[PDB]
Amino acid sequence: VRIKLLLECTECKRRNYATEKNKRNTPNKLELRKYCPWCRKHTVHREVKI
Amino acid sequence: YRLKAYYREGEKPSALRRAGKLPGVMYNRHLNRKVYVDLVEFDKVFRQASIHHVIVLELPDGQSLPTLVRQVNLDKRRRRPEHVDFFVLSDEPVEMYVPLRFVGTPAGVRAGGVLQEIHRDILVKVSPRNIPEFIEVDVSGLEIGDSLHASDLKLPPGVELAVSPEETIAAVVPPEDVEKLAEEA
Amino acid sequence: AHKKGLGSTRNGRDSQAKRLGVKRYEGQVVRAGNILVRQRGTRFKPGKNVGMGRDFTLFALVDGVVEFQDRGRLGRYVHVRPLA
Amino acid sequence: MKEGIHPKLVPARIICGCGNVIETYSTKPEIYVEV
Amino acid sequence: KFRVRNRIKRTGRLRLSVFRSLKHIYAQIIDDEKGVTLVSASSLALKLKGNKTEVARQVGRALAEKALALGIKQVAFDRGPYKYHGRVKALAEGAREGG
Amino acid sequence: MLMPRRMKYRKQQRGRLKGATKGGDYVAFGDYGLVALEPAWITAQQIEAARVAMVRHFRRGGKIFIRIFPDKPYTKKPLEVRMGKGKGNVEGYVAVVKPGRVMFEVAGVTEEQAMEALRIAGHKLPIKTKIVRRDAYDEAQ
Amino acid sequence: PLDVALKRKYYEEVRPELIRRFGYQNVWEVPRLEKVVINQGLGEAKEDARILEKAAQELALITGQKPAVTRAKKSISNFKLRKGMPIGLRVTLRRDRMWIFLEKLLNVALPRIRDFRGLNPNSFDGRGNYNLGLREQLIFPEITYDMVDALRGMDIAVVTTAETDEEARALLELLGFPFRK
RNA sequence: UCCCCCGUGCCCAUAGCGGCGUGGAACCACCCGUUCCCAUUCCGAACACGGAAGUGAAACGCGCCAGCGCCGAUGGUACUGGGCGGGCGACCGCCUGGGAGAGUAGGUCGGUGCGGGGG
RNA sequence: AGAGCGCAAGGGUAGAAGGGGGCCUGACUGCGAGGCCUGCAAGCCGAGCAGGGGCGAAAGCCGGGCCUAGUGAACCGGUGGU
RNA sequence: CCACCAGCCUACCAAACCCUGUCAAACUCCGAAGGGUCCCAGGUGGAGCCUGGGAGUGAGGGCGCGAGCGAUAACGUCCGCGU
Repeated sequence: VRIKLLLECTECKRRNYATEKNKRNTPNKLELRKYCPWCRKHTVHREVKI
Repeated sequence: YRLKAYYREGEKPSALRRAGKLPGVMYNRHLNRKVYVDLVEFDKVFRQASIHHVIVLELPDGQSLPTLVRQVNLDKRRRRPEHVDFFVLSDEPVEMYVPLRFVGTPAGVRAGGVLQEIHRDILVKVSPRNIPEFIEVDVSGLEIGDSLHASDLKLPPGVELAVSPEETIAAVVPPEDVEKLAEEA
Repeated sequence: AHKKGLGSTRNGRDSQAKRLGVKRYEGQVVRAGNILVRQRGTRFKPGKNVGMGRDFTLFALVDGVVEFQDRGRLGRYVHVRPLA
Repeated sequence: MKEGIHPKLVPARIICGCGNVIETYSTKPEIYVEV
Repeated sequence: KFRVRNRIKRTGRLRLSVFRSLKHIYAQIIDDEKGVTLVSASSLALKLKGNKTEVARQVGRALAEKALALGIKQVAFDRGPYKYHGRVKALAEGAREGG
Repeated sequence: MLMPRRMKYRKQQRGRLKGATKGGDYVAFGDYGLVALEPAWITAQQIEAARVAMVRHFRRGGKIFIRIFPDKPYTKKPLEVRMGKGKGNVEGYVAVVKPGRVMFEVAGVTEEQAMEALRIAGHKLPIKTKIVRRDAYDEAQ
Repeated sequence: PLDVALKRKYYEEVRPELIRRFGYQNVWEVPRLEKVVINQGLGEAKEDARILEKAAQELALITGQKPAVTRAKKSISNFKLRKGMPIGLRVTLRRDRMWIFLEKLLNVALPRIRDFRGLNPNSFDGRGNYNLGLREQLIFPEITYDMVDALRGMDIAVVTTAETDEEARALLELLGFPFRK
């Protein structure tokens, strides 16, 4: 449910994608998790948009 | 006492039964042949037996041997024996059920009360050299609510025990009347 | 006729029975990626080129034939052995 | 005992009410009581 | 009490079944399945030395050659209460490549 | 009568009742006994009816035991309804009894006493029974 | 080694009396001392943070060590606190440490207890153990009025290699435990 | 070839309990020191790193006992393919093959291969 | 092994799935051998492969959760990119 | 009937345990008959497999035993194997 909602992280250094979920209710300030983009190896990743 | 015996061959019981012979097995330590007897005198004699008295089976083989009973499977339906087991005797300390004859008319008894027939037949380890017949059980001084058990019973000099001994062999219980029509409530 | 107060229920609800069981046994060739045991708890523990997944399901890793085993103080075993 | 933030050791006495002079080795330096 | 079969997390492939106890170090390398062993090397149970840690060193490397005689290349140090203080013989230089 | 006050299932399906007593034709209790002849339920209403007729006839009498126990839920649908729409109701709390089962036994009575008593008591139940002594029953536990 | 008064005496005095009267022809079966744990679990840690455990640590501060806040186990509605993390203050003493523990204990601690009638004799476990509580925390030497709140008793636990009553009892009488009578 | 032990594994309790007897000469174990490696929500207990004197109780290895515990024949029966009557049903019977647990007899505290050391 | 293993129960588990800490982020990317299942459609399982990443002395595990419930084809359109 | 705290007694209630028997679709230590499926074997039959055009069929009913439901009523309905 929206409270857990749905959000998507994106790499820095222009765009890139990967799909995830949140939990605003739970102490979830902001997210900057570490993943891998289509282009190149594992790098950064920032959370943004619905 | 005396009873006939005959060796079983391996013919299906169904016939042996339907005729008049009562099928069964006998054994000792390792021996385990199959046999059969005849209902009527078998029934009549077993009444004066069970695992309380010793039996003798004479056999048209040149050998006549005595046994004690054990495990009697029945028909359920229509209620009657349809098979017997007979353990061949020895002289080495064996365990089975000696009868306890109730003796004594105390306060539980007389003043109402009914004896609690728990263990007439009790598990004891007696050398088959000795034969405990009718172990007396003292009721001579017991009242309702109480009981009798353990080593309180008669322990003949040639008989050893091995049950608990805690196990209540008997007790006295309260009677009933129209007072349970009050309970009916 | 007269039909006074009756009632209802709450139990007209059943779980869609999902086909569960063991598919391949000793004597059958199973070659790489063939499910052969459907189960919920460990009714059949894996082993020799046998496999388990995200739901306790045994399958084939090799092109080998199944066989069984019993190890009491451990569990029930399946071992799918191939050829030398 | 090991660690580091452990409350430490060091000797302590006993200047009891009788004049007793006991030699102890606990936590606080100035131990003295009754008998 | 350290079972868990750490040996199951060693059933991966090829074993080195050992145990340490007061005076002797039982560094053995074992071919499994049939449980047919192969390469042993011990403290003074091999008649070498008396300090387990030094022995270890020397022993592992002695053991190295033993392994390297019977076409042996890699296994896995077997113990549940291992803790792994290396004993940097750690049967790593000691044949196996190890670590 | 008697039953659980809270068991496991209000309702349970009728079942099939063929025979073999399942177990219970010897004694270890009474000195005379009453044993069934047909595979039916015996209603606790009838059960207590027997218990009554019994202790009733012989007053001040000793102790009687019931080897059986009425623990079967009967499903009785409401009167004047229609088919389906549900089931019965936890009525008719009874027991599963097949031929050759010792329903109930007396001890401390008299000969003819136990006779006439168990005679009537059995004459009550929805069947017919056997009045038995105690001798062969010995052993089997 | 940490030679205290009752240690040196145990070394010497214990062998004569124990071996002579009890008879122990075994140099190492001879069931002597063992683990002595101190435990002060309350239940008032419904909360009050570890400002309430700060008291609990002051306790270990007196034995010369630092403790572990062991705790509860279950959901208790009656006196609050569920799950299982309140106050079950505990520390483990052995060899030369429990030596100083009992040292200060029977040296100076025990006499000012107010109902110091006689060290309770009826608290025997029967397997070389001895369990008892107490009414005041300050009965021990080091701690004086400058810290006390109200009341905070202690459940002393002392296991022994012993297995029977007599041996551990007279062990307490050869390491100074003045019973009732 | 084999004896005793250590490392080890296989059978899945007839391998387990308990009571008991025995071994430390190489071992094993307690033990020993807590400086060093190292760790404990607290403990040198635990894991340790360094090891002389001792010990064989506890740890365990081997032995004797069944009291507990595990196994359980052999007779018979339950129920049952398949075939066939009898009863209003509720239900009962027969042949042909298939064949339990219940329990009685009795069984059993072990079976065993790879590697290592001493003799 | 009657504890617990989120929630219902089943099955299962202390040779861990339970509970404690440390580094992390494989609720990974491009593919998927071959099987479950089956009227279609949808659902179920996963070896291995290659890119790189985390922990592990290592042997090695990782494509979310012990599993079975927590779901909606398509048509329409929003939004960022190619 | 006392307190440092305990005693004691019963044709009372009852946790648990031992024994006496005992019950169960959603209980299960044991566990058949049986069905299932692979392997080798026989079995020539309007067997079988494979692709391809044409269908119709989807109220069914009785008896048979095995279960539900009904009341262990119904020429009642509900499923399964069997006709």
